[PDB]
Amino acid sequence: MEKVQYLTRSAIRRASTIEMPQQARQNLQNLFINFCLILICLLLICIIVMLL
Amino acid sequence: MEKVQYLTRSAIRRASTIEMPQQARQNLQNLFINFCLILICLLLICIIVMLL
Amino acid sequence: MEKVQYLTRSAIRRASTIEMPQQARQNLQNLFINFCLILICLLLICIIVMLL
Amino acid sequence: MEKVQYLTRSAIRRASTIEMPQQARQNLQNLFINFCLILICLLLICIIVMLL
Amino acid sequence: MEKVQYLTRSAIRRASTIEMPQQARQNLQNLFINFCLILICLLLICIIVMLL
Repeated sequence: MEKVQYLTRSAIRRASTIEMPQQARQNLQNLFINFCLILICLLLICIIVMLL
Repeated sequence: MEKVQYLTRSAIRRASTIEMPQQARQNLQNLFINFCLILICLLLICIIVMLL
Repeated sequence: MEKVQYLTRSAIRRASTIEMPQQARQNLQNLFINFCLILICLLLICIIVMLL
Repeated sequence: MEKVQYLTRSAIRRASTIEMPQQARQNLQNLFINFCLILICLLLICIIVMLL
Repeated sequence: MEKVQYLTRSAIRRASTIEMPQQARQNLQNLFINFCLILICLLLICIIVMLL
Protein backbone atom coordinates (compact mmCIF):
# COMPACT_ATOMS: atom_id res chain seq x y z
CA MET A 1 0.00 0.00 0.00
CA GLU A 2 2.59 2.54 1.23
CA LYS A 3 4.97 0.91 -1.27
CA VAL A 4 2.40 1.53 -4.06
CA GLN A 5 1.97 5.14 -2.87
CA TYR A 6 5.75 5.64 -2.85
CA LEU A 7 5.98 3.84 -6.23
CA THR A 8 3.32 6.20 -7.66
CA ARG A 9 5.23 9.17 -6.19
CA SER A 10 8.50 7.71 -7.53
CA ALA A 11 6.91 7.20 -10.99
CA ILE A 12 5.74 10.84 -10.99
CA ARG A 13 9.18 11.87 -9.65
CA ARG A 14 10.79 9.96 -12.56
CA ALA A 15 8.27 11.41 -15.04
CA SER A 16 9.32 14.76 -16.58
CA THR A 17 8.29 16.61 -19.78
CA ILE A 18 9.66 20.05 -20.81
CA GLU A 19 9.12 22.30 -23.86
CA MET A 20 9.87 25.94 -24.84
CA PRO A 21 7.82 28.50 -22.69
CA GLN A 22 7.10 31.28 -25.23
CA GLN A 23 7.23 28.78 -28.10
CA ALA A 24 5.15 26.18 -26.18
CA ARG A 25 2.38 25.57 -28.76
CA GLN A 26 5.19 25.67 -31.37
CA ASN A 27 6.93 22.87 -29.50
CA LEU A 28 3.62 21.06 -29.18
CA GLN A 29 3.24 21.42 -32.98
CA ASN A 30 6.79 19.98 -33.44
CA LEU A 31 5.76 17.18 -31.07
CA PHE A 32 2.53 16.52 -33.02
CA ILE A 33 3.29 17.11 -36.76
CA ASN A 34 6.78 15.52 -36.77
CA PHE A 35 5.42 12.47 -34.93
CA CYS A 36 2.73 12.11 -37.64
CA LEU A 37 5.16 12.76 -40.55
CA ILE A 38 7.76 10.44 -38.95
CA LEU A 39 5.04 7.75 -38.66
CA ILE A 40 4.17 8.30 -42.35
CA CYS A 41 7.89 8.30 -43.32
CA LEU A 42 8.23 4.97 -41.54
CA LEU A 43 4.99 3.75 -43.15
CA LEU A 44 6.16 4.83 -46.68
CA ILE A 45 9.37 2.84 -45.97
CA CYS A 46 7.15 -0.23 -45.34
CA ILE A 47 5.27 0.63 -48.61
CA ILE A 48 8.67 0.94 -50.36
CA VAL A 49 9.91 -2.34 -48.81
CA MET A 50 6.71 -4.15 -49.88
CA LEU A 51 6.80 -2.50 -53.34
CA LEU A 52 10.46 -3.60 -53.65
CA MET B 1 -40.42 25.23 -25.99
CA GLU B 2 -38.88 26.43 -22.69
CA LYS B 3 -37.36 22.94 -22.44
CA VAL B 4 -35.80 23.42 -25.91
CA GLN B 5 -34.54 26.88 -24.89
CA TYR B 6 -33.04 25.43 -21.70
CA LEU B 7 -31.66 22.48 -23.74
CA THR B 8 -30.00 24.94 -26.18
CA ARG B 9 -28.60 26.89 -23.19
CA SER B 10 -27.52 23.58 -21.58
CA ALA B 11 -25.88 22.45 -24.86
CA ILE B 12 -23.97 25.77 -25.06
CA ARG B 13 -23.19 25.45 -21.32
CA ARG B 14 -21.80 21.94 -22.00
CA ALA B 15 -19.92 23.17 -25.10
CA SER B 16 -16.41 24.51 -24.39
CA THR B 17 -13.30 24.99 -26.59
CA ILE B 18 -9.99 26.45 -25.32
CA GLU B 19 -6.58 27.06 -26.97
CA MET B 20 -3.36 29.01 -26.15
CA PRO B 21 -3.96 32.88 -26.12
CA GLN B 22 -0.65 34.21 -27.54
CA GLN B 23 -0.13 30.98 -29.49
CA ALA B 24 -3.78 30.89 -30.67
CA ARG B 25 -3.20 30.60 -34.46
CA GLN B 26 -0.40 28.15 -33.55
CA ASN B 27 -2.94 26.04 -31.69
CA LEU B 28 -5.39 26.45 -34.58
CA GLN B 29 -2.55 25.27 -36.89
CA ASN B 30 -1.95 22.28 -34.55
CA LEU B 31 -5.71 21.67 -34.66
CA PHE B 32 -5.83 21.88 -38.50
CA ILE B 33 -2.52 20.39 -39.75
CA ASN B 34 -2.31 17.48 -37.24
CA PHE B 35 -5.95 16.57 -37.97
CA CYS B 36 -5.13 16.44 -41.71
CA LEU B 37 -1.81 14.55 -41.10
CA ILE B 38 -3.58 12.13 -38.74
CA LEU B 39 -6.23 11.59 -41.44
CA ILE B 40 -3.44 10.84 -44.00
CA CYS B 41 -1.72 8.49 -41.48
CA LEU B 42 -5.01 6.64 -40.95
CA LEU B 43 -5.65 6.62 -44.72
CA LEU B 44 -2.07 5.29 -45.32
CA ILE B 45 -2.87 2.48 -42.87
CA CYS B 46 -5.95 1.72 -45.00
CA ILE B 47 -3.63 1.66 -48.08
CA ILE B 48 -1.15 -0.55 -46.14
CA VAL B 49 -3.91 -2.99 -45.07
CA MET B 50 -5.27 -2.99 -48.64
CA LEU B 51 -1.69 -3.44 -49.95
CA LEU B 52 -1.10 -6.36 -47.57
CA MET C 1 -19.09 52.23 -67.94
CA GLU C 2 -20.20 53.86 -64.65
CA LYS C 3 -22.05 50.59 -63.99
CA VAL C 4 -18.77 48.67 -64.51
CA GLN C 5 -16.95 51.14 -62.23
CA TYR C 6 -19.66 50.70 -59.57
CA LEU C 7 -19.59 46.91 -60.18
CA THR C 8 -15.79 46.90 -59.64
CA ARG C 9 -16.27 48.97 -56.46
CA SER C 10 -19.18 46.69 -55.47
CA ALA C 11 -17.01 43.58 -56.05
CA ILE C 12 -14.18 45.08 -53.95
CA ARG C 13 -16.76 46.13 -51.33
CA ARG C 14 -18.03 42.52 -51.28
CA ALA C 15 -14.46 41.15 -51.19
CA SER C 16 -13.00 40.76 -47.67
CA THR C 17 -10.14 38.64 -46.23
CA ILE C 18 -9.07 38.71 -42.54
CA GLU C 19 -6.42 36.79 -40.53
CA MET C 20 -4.77 37.08 -37.06
CA PRO C 21 -2.57 40.31 -36.75
CA GLN C 22 0.33 39.10 -34.55
CA GLN C 23 -0.10 35.54 -35.85
CA ALA C 24 -0.49 36.70 -39.49
CA ARG C 25 2.25 34.56 -41.12
CA GLN C 26 0.98 31.75 -38.83
CA ASN C 27 -2.49 32.18 -40.31
CA LEU C 28 -0.97 32.34 -43.79
CA GLN C 29 0.83 29.04 -42.98
CA ASN C 30 -2.53 27.53 -41.86
CA LEU C 31 -4.02 28.86 -45.11
CA PHE C 32 -1.17 27.34 -47.18
CA ILE C 33 -0.21 23.98 -45.51
CA ASN C 34 -3.79 22.87 -44.66
CA PHE C 35 -4.86 23.67 -48.23
CA CYS C 36 -1.96 21.50 -49.56
CA LEU C 37 -2.67 18.68 -47.03
CA ILE C 38 -6.51 18.82 -47.43
CA LEU C 39 -5.92 18.63 -51.27
CA ILE C 40 -3.64 15.57 -50.81
CA CYS C 41 -6.12 14.07 -48.29
CA LEU C 42 -8.80 14.38 -50.98
CA LEU C 43 -6.32 13.07 -53.58
CA LEU C 44 -5.47 10.06 -51.33
CA ILE C 45 -9.21 9.35 -51.18
CA CYS C 46 -9.22 9.38 -55.01
CA ILE C 47 -6.34 6.83 -54.94
CA ILE C 48 -8.21 4.84 -52.21
CA VAL C 49 -11.41 4.78 -54.32
CA MET C 50 -9.38 3.87 -57.43
CA LEU C 51 -7.53 1.26 -55.33
CA LEU C 52 -10.86 -0.16 -54.12
CA MET D 1 34.51 43.62 -67.93
CA GLU D 2 32.84 46.85 -66.74
CA LYS D 3 29.72 45.58 -68.54
CA VAL D 4 29.94 42.32 -66.53
CA GLN D 5 30.44 44.32 -63.31
CA TYR D 6 27.42 46.50 -64.15
CA LEU D 7 25.48 43.35 -65.17
CA THR D 8 26.30 41.74 -61.79
CA ARG D 9 25.23 44.97 -60.04
CA SER D 10 22.10 45.09 -62.25
CA ALA D 11 21.34 41.42 -61.47
CA ILE D 12 21.66 42.14 -57.72
CA ARG D 13 19.62 45.34 -58.24
CA ARG D 14 16.92 43.24 -59.96
CA ALA D 15 17.14 40.54 -57.25
CA SER D 16 14.87 41.13 -54.23
CA THR D 17 13.45 38.80 -51.53
CA ILE D 18 11.20 39.98 -48.65
CA GLU D 19 9.41 38.15 -45.79
CA MET D 20 7.66 39.11 -42.49
CA PRO D 21 10.14 40.63 -39.89
CA GLN D 22 8.77 39.27 -36.57
CA GLN D 23 7.30 36.23 -38.35
CA ALA D 24 10.50 35.69 -40.41
CA ARG D 25 11.18 32.00 -39.53
CA GLN D 26 7.39 31.53 -39.90
CA ASN D 27 7.64 32.85 -43.44
CA LEU D 28 10.75 30.74 -44.01
CA GLN D 29 8.70 27.76 -42.73
CA ASN D 30 5.86 28.73 -45.13
CA LEU D 31 8.50 28.99 -47.87
CA PHE D 32 10.01 25.56 -47.00
CA ILE D 33 7.07 23.36 -45.88
CA ASN D 34 4.53 24.57 -48.50
CA PHE D 35 7.13 24.16 -51.26
CA CYS D 36 7.71 20.54 -50.13
CA LEU D 37 3.93 19.89 -49.70
CA ILE D 38 3.22 21.51 -53.09
CA LEU D 39 5.91 19.23 -54.59
CA ILE D 40 4.19 16.17 -52.97
CA CYS D 41 0.77 17.38 -54.24
CA LEU D 42 2.17 17.71 -57.77
CA LEU D 43 3.92 14.35 -57.42
CA LEU D 44 0.62 12.76 -56.18
CA ILE D 45 -1.06 14.16 -59.31
CA CYS D 46 1.69 12.40 -61.31
CA ILE D 47 0.88 9.20 -59.32
CA ILE D 48 -2.88 9.80 -59.94
CA VAL D 49 -2.33 10.29 -63.69
CA MET D 50 -0.23 7.10 -63.69
CA LEU D 51 -2.90 5.41 -61.44
CA LEU D 52 -5.52 6.27 -64.07
CA MET E 1 46.29 11.38 -25.88
CA GLU E 2 46.90 15.17 -25.94
CA LYS E 3 46.41 14.91 -29.72
CA VAL E 4 43.03 13.21 -29.12
CA GLN E 5 42.11 15.90 -26.57
CA TYR E 6 43.09 18.64 -29.05
CA LEU E 7 41.25 16.73 -31.82
CA THR E 8 38.09 16.62 -29.64
CA ARG E 9 38.51 20.35 -28.91
CA SER E 10 39.16 20.98 -32.63
CA ALA E 11 36.08 18.91 -33.58
CA ILE E 12 33.95 20.96 -31.14
CA ARG E 13 35.66 24.14 -32.43
CA ARG E 14 34.72 23.09 -35.99
CA ALA E 15 31.18 22.13 -34.90
CA SER E 16 28.65 25.01 -35.00
CA THR E 17 24.82 25.13 -35.18
CA ILE E 18 22.77 28.37 -35.20
CA GLU E 19 19.02 29.13 -35.47
CA MET E 20 16.71 32.16 -34.92
CA PRO E 21 16.58 33.27 -31.17
CA GLN E 22 12.93 34.39 -30.79
CA GLN E 23 11.84 32.01 -33.55
CA ALA E 24 13.97 29.14 -32.16
CA ARG E 25 11.28 26.42 -31.87
CA GLN E 26 10.03 27.74 -35.25
CA ASN E 27 13.45 27.06 -36.72
CA LEU E 28 13.54 23.70 -34.95
CA GLN E 29 10.13 22.98 -36.56
CA ASN E 30 11.57 23.98 -39.98
CA LEU E 31 14.52 21.70 -39.21
CA PHE E 32 12.21 18.79 -38.26
CA ILE E 33 9.12 19.06 -40.54
CA ASN E 34 11.00 20.00 -43.76
CA PHE E 35 13.52 17.19 -43.14
CA CYS E 36 10.63 14.69 -42.88
CA LEU E 37 8.71 16.15 -45.89
CA ILE E 38 11.96 16.30 -47.92
CA LEU E 39 12.54 12.62 -47.03
CA ILE E 40 8.93 11.83 -48.11
CA CYS E 41 9.40 13.84 -51.37
CA LEU E 42 12.58 11.86 -52.08
CA LEU E 43 10.79 8.62 -51.11
CA LEU E 44 7.84 9.54 -53.42
CA ILE E 45 10.39 10.02 -56.22
CA CYS E 46 11.62 6.46 -55.46
CA ILE E 47 7.96 5.26 -55.71
CA ILE E 48 7.53 7.32 -58.93
CA VAL E 49 10.77 5.91 -60.41
CA MET E 50 9.77 2.33 -59.50
CA LEU E 51 6.18 2.91 -60.70
CA LEU E 52 7.60 4.30 -63.98
